[PDB]
Amino acid sequence: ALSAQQLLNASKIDDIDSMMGFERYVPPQYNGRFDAKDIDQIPGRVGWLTNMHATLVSQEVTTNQGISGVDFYFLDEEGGSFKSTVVYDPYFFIACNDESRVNDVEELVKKYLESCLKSLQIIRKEDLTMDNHLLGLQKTLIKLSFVNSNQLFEARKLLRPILQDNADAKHLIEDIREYDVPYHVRVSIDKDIRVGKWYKVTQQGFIEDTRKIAFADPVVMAFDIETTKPPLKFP
Amino acid sequence: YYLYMKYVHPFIFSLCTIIPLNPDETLRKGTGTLCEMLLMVQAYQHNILLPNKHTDPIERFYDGHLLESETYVGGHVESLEAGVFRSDLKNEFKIDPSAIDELLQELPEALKFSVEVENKSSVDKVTNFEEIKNQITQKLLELKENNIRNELPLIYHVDVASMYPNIMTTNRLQPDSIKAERARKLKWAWRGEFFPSKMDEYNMIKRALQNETFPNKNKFSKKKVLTFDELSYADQVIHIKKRLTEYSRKVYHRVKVSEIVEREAIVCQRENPFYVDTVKSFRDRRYEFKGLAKTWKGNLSKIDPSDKHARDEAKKMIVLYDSLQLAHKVILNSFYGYVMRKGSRWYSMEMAGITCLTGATIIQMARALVERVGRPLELDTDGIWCILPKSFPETYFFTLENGKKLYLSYPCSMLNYRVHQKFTNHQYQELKDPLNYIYETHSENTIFFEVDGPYKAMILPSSKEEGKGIKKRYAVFNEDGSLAELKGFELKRRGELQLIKNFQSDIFKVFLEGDTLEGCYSAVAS
Repeated sequence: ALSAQQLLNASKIDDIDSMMGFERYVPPQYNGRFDAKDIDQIPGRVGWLTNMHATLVSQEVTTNQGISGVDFYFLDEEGGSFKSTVVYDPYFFIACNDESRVNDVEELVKKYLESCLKSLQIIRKEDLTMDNHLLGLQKTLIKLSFVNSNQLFEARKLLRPILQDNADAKHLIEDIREYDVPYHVRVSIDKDIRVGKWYKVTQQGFIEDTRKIAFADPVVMAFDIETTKPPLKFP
Repeated sequence: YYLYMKYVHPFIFSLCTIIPLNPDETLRKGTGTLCEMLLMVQAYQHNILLPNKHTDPIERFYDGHLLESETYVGGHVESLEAGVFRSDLKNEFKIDPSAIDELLQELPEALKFSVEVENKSSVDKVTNFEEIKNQITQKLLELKENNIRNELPLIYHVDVASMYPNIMTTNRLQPDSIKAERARKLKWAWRGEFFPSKMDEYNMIKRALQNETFPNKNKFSKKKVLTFDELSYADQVIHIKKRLTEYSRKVYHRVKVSEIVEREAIVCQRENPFYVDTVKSFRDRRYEFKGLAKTWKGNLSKIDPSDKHARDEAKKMIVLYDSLQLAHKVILNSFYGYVMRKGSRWYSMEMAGITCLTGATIIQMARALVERVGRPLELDTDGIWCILPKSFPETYFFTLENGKKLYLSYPCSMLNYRVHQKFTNHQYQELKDPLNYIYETHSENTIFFEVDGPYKAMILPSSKEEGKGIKKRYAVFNEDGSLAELKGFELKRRGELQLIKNFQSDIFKVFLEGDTLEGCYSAVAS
C-alpha cells in the first residue's frame, strides 16, 4: 500500500536525477581500518555535499519495502557530480518508572509489535528531570529499531492508546522520547554528516576532509518572471 | 542573482556547515528550529536524552481564574526626551555630583580592570597609567565643581555585544536546569493577562455549552452531527474563550487584568554543561572567525596588492569567513529567540524570563548612571540613547612597552566596571574532575558594553497624547553626513503615502543644517 508507493516515488526521483549528472556512486569493498587523516589508502571519492534528502532505497526476510536511508548529492573537483546513499535504522526511546521492571516492557513490546520491529538495544541516557543525576545516576531507556520511517509511524500509532490511558506491563509505559525527530536530522546527527563540508565517500562511512576549507563551484541560476495580468488585480 | 550570491550563498552554506538540515529548510524554516537542531546535535554529542516537544496544557490555573496566555514581562521602551540634540547646538545639563564623587573613588581600579580584561594584559606594561588617570581626575573635578554647564552635547550609544547569550554564559541559564525546591537564586517577573471571571461562572456556562450541538471537523467521514462530550479539547477552549469574553463584557468592565508577580528560580550549577559550552563554542567560534577574517582581510589583502595576481581564489575564503561569523551571530540572536518558542524540546518560560529582567536591571542601572551624569533620550533592548557633555572624557590610549596604543573608552569601561560589580556570577561551578565529581567554582563575567564614537545629530519625535511619546522612533546619522541608522521612521514607505515618504526625506535633508536651535526649526518650518 504505502510501502511500494514510496519506493515507486524514489525510483521516479532516481530517474529524474539520472539525467542531471547524479548517478549512484557505489564504494568498493574496503577491508581497511577507521581513520580520518588517512585518505591515500582508502577507496572512495572526495566530494562536496550540497544536498541531502530523506528517501526510501531498496534492499540493494523482508517484505515489499526497503531500508530507509538519505540520498546525498555531491560536487566533484573535476567539474562533475555523483550521488550516494547510506544504510540506517530509525529509532525512538521509551521512558520507564522502574529500572528492574524493564523486562516486562521489553517482553510487551516484543510480543505486541512482532512484525513492526527490526532489533532491540538498551541505551542509558542522561535525563535532567532526575534527582541526584550528577552523582552517577542515568535513565535506562528502550531503543526500538525499524527498517522504515513508516514503520516508526506505525509503531507510534500502535503505542498511542498506552501512553494516553496511563496518564501489569501495560501500566509501565509513561511517555516516549525522540519520536518527533525527523529522519534526515537523525542520519545527519548520528553519522555526523553536515552539508557544505568536503567528504570522502567510503564503504566504511563518511570521513571529513578538513584540509579544504573552501567550497566547490556550483551552478546558480536565479530566474525572475514577468506575466500578463488583469487590471488592478493580482495575476 | 547578485543579491543571492553576495548575501546568502556562503551565508546559508556557512549556517549549513554545523546545522543538520538541508539548505532549503535552513532557509525556509524558522530560526528557532535551527537552534533546536544544533541543540539536538550538542545533546547527542555529550549523551543527554533530548526531551519531547512542549505539549502545552489545555488550561493553567491562577487565583481561581483561567490563564488565556502565559508570558513574562518583556522589554522596556521609553522616550524620556525628544528633540534635536546635536553637536553644533547647545543644551543645558543637570549633572548630579553624587555619582561623580562616588565614581572618582573607584577610578584607578577601573583603569586596572580595563587594562586587565578589556585589553587582556597587565598593569606593569602600562606606562601612562598615572597621567591619563590625573587628566580624567582633573576633568571630572572641574565637572564636579561646575556641574551646571551649557555646551554642545555629543550623542553616545551604548551596546552590549551579544547581550542575552552573554547573560546565558554568565548565569548558566538552561531550560532543563531550573529546579523548584528539589544552586543559584535569581529573580524573574511573571506577566499574565488572564480573565476576571471565576471558576463557578466558567463551570456554569461550561454546563450550558454541554447542552448544545457542534459541527464535525473531518469532511471525509459519514458523521456530521456531534455532541459536546465526543468533541476534542481545542474547539472546547476556543468556544470557552469567546463566551467568557462576552460574559466579561456583560458582567465586568474589562477583558484582561494585568498582574505582575515577582517569583524565584533555583539554578543548580552542578548540572550537565552542554548548553553553556554550546553557546560558548558558538560565541568563541564567532570571535575566532572574526579574528580569522580580520587577519585574512589585513594580511591577505596587503600581501597580494596587485590585481594582476590571482587574488580571486582568496575572495571566496574572505566571504566564507565573513559569512561564518554572520551565521554564528544570527545563531546567538536566534538562541535568545528560540528559548521562548512554543513546541520546543528545551522549553522554559523561566529561562527566558530571567534574561529579559536581568537585562532590564542592567539597562536600568545604566539608565540611572546616565541620568546622574547626563540626559537619556531613548531606551531599548540593547542600549541607551544618551547625550553627554563635550568636556566629558572620551578616548585615551594606553601605551605599552612593546609600542601598542590600547583602545580605551571611558563610559564603556565605567559601564563594564559597574556591570562586573553588580552582575558577576561567583558560583560558576564546572566539571574539574569527571570521575571523582569534583566541581570548581570561580568568577565569570562576559557581559561587555561598547560605545561606538561621537554622533552628529539626533532627532526624536513624540506623541499627540499628554503623558508620553511615540515609542521606538528616532533618527541618527554618521559624522560625515551619511545615514547610520533609522529605526521607527520608514522614509520609503510603500502603502502609507508617497508624500509622507518624500516629506520625511527632505525634512531629514533640511535637518542637516544650522548652528542655532531656532534656525534649524525655522528651516524645517520653511
